[PDB]
Amino acid sequence: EVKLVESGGGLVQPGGSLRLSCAASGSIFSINTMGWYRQTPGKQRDLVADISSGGSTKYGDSVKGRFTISRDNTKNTVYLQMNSLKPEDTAVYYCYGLSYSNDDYWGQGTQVTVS
Amino acid sequence: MIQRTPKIQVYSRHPAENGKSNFLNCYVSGFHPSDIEVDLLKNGERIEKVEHSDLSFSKDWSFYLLYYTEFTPTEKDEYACRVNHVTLSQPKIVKWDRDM
Amino acid sequence: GSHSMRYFFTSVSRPGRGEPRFIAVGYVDDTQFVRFDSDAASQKMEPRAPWIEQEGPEYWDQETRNMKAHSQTDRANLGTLRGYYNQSEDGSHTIQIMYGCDVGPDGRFLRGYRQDAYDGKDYIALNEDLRSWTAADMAAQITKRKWEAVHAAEQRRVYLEGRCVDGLRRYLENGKETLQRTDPPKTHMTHHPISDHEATLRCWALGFYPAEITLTWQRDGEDQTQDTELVETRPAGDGTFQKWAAVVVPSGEEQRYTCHVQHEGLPKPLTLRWP
Amino acid sequence: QVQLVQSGAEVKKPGSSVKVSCKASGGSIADGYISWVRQAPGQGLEWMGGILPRVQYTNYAQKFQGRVTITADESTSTAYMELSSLRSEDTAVYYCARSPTATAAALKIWGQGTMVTVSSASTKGPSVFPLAPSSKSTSGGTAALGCLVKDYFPEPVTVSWNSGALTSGVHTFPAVLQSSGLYSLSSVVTVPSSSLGTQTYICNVNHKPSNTKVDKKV
Amino acid sequence: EVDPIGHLY
Amino acid sequence: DIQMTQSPSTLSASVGDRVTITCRASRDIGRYLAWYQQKPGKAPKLLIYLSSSLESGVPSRFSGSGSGTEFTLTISSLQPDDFATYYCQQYSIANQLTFGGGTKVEIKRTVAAPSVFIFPPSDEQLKSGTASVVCLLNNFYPREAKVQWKVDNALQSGNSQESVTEQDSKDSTYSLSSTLTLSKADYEKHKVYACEVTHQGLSSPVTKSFNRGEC
Repeated sequence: EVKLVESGGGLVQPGGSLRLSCAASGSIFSINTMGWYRQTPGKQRDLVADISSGGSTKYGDSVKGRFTISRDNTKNTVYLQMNSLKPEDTAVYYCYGLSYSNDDYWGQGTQVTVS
Repeated sequence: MIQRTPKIQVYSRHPAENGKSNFLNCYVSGFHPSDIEVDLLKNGERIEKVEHSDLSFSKDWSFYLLYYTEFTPTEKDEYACRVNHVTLSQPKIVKWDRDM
Repeated sequence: GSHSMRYFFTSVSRPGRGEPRFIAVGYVDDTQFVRFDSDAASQKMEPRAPWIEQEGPEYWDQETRNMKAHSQTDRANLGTLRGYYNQSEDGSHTIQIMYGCDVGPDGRFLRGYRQDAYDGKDYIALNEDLRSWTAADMAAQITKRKWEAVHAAEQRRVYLEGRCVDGLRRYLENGKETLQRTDPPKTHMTHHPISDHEATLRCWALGFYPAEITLTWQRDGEDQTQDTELVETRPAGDGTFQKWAAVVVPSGEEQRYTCHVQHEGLPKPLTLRWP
Repeated sequence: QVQLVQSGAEVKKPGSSVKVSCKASGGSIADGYISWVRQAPGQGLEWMGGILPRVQYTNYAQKFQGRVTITADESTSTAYMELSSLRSEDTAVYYCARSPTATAAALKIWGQGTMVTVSSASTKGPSVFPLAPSSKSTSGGTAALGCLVKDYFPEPVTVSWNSGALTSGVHTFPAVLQSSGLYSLSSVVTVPSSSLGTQTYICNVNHKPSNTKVDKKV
Repeated sequence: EVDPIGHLY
Repeated sequence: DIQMTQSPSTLSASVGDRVTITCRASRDIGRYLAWYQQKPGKAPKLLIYLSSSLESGVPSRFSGSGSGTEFTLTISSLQPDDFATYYCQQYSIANQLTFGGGTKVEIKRTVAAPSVFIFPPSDEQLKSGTASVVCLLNNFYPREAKVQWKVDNALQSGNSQESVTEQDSKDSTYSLSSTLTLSKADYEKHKVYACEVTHQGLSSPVTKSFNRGEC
């Protein structure tokens, strides 16, 4: 039903910047919280940054201050600004969204490679 | 190194009545190692005021935790618990079923 | 009835320069009364029950100092075991210790125990006689030889038969109005249809203390555990507990099934049948 | 069996610092808990503090908080104790003790002790004066004579009579600390009165720190 | 109360 | 901190006696008490751990008892090797050790009156600029002896120091020396110097005195 479309990945040198974007289909009242999880080698995806419809944001401990997440409330698109990137940030970033009935939808994932 | 998947129970302290104060509980047990991330969800968002018990473990060295918050149950409101752990490919969401 | 005092210790190392996360809890039966957390701002042992706050600053200072000593001992042992196993310094590892004592109705010592773990596996435990050790692997055998040389069993036996029992008796006397209470479960039965020909009967037990309960299903008086689902007892959050058991029954045969609830707060075991 | 061997005696001026070593032989300094205990001359034992060398985690008594630094080195198996801002009250024998536990407990293995003399005086040789026998020192056919060893620093002085020939009846008293920062003691020996005119008594006083040997005849 | 004796491995 | 009180500070006993030393804590330390034996010039030797358990090699005459606040060290049959000073230590808190005051066990014997000798200062020390008068209390028991200096029948206070030997290994007696330090001018000011010795073994105080400059 709800499909999430991700864009903005690629390759970037340390200290650079990348902007990810995740857009959701359907009506505006279908998704409440949209965010990003990134892969860790040990079959686990950890939180990067999530934002609710009202703007209540949360960040992971490893990306505090460096990453900023903003939401275009007219639609169901969120953006993640990544600044001061490090080699340890190289991972696959998964977009996700929570419906008002707490159903989680995940995107395919985009690669962010920091050399 | 032994890794055990969590067991998640979402339940209320008392049987739910629409319009009276209660507590929403998420009981996560039987997991190893200790590092776990547990969230209580209301209508897709994350409840900010959530308290948890002190880390303890059973006879088989498996940890358990109780994450709880105060809420007034109403119809049309949906509650769930999201638990992330080293043994899960993605976080697991268990919804609050009334008679459970 | 018999009573138990137990302590649970956990030390998890961190890959970074941060010191390992040490958290300790203390239980009298199924009631918590103390906690220690290294990430807490106070850095002191904290009361968790109303009846433990009658203790004095001397008590709290002694407990805090002993907690810090235990934390540093676990910090040393994590490094020792990591060196034994040649594990990378970037990993996180856990040490868990549980010990305590049991007393009877008259307040005399019944049994005591102490068990250690590393990464969730048994490492070393104290035998029932409190005079020997059981080793689970070769590092445990090294520790066992050292401890048999240096009287660890005698020290643990002295603690368990002495201070543990004395503390348990004092805590029971100070908090009888809560620790010596048996709350019978409030039991009801729920019917959840699955299909036209099948259904699930679920027997509940709500708001009981202590946590030891037995929910069993019988079909026409014969105990059957083939289609029985039993969840682990869960805390209600206010010192009481909850539990339920389920049986998948054919439609129209609900009257053939009965639920038996045995709890120490019940004068006689109950028997619930679906109306 | 683990043995703890300490450094030699130190003479320190007030306001200085002394570091006392404690080497573990037959084992590692990290296999246990090293405690440091001091004992003033003629006084009881006093616990200073300790260290868990495996984690370098230390504890100190409230009296010594801010003055004592206890450190351990596992590479050399030595535990050190540094006490700063020394005063005369710090004159004591300092012991390192080991417990076969992670926490301080019944101390089973001890070191031989290090004597720290916190005095402002300088090394000075003794002055040996005679204590001549007389009628006032004769009682029941026995006469008492001796030598007064005065104004020396530091401890100790060894006093022997006739190069070890006369050992019966010799009383060498403990040295007392005068108000001038120096020491004094007396060595008295009782001899028969009939032997005064035919036997020669010479007291042999030796002071190693000043390399002074004095043989005075009474 | 809490055991005041700790042991090493 | 938990303060440990020992009683008595000094104990006199004969060979073959039963000796009891009591250690009392300011608060409940449980069974976490250790007993030690120390001899002059030697490090303490651990005798009993956990208030009742004998260390390896400790003779069976030593025994400890008590839990809580009162403790006891008992030597059933005192041997010559058991004359030393005994300390109790508490380790009820993991990073806090407190010792007792200590109890010195000395050899008991019959009362012996001291032999009082007095020595005038030598000519050499008079040349050096100081005068020291030495009074000797030789071969007495018990230890409690009072020495007072009278200069021309005037009592002196603050100009003397006393040194006592440890008990002898043959007769178990004590010896004492009181040295009177005076400036040469003060020494030549007066004429009669006296040493009055008060002891249990003397029927009346004994005063040995000398006149200055008379041979």
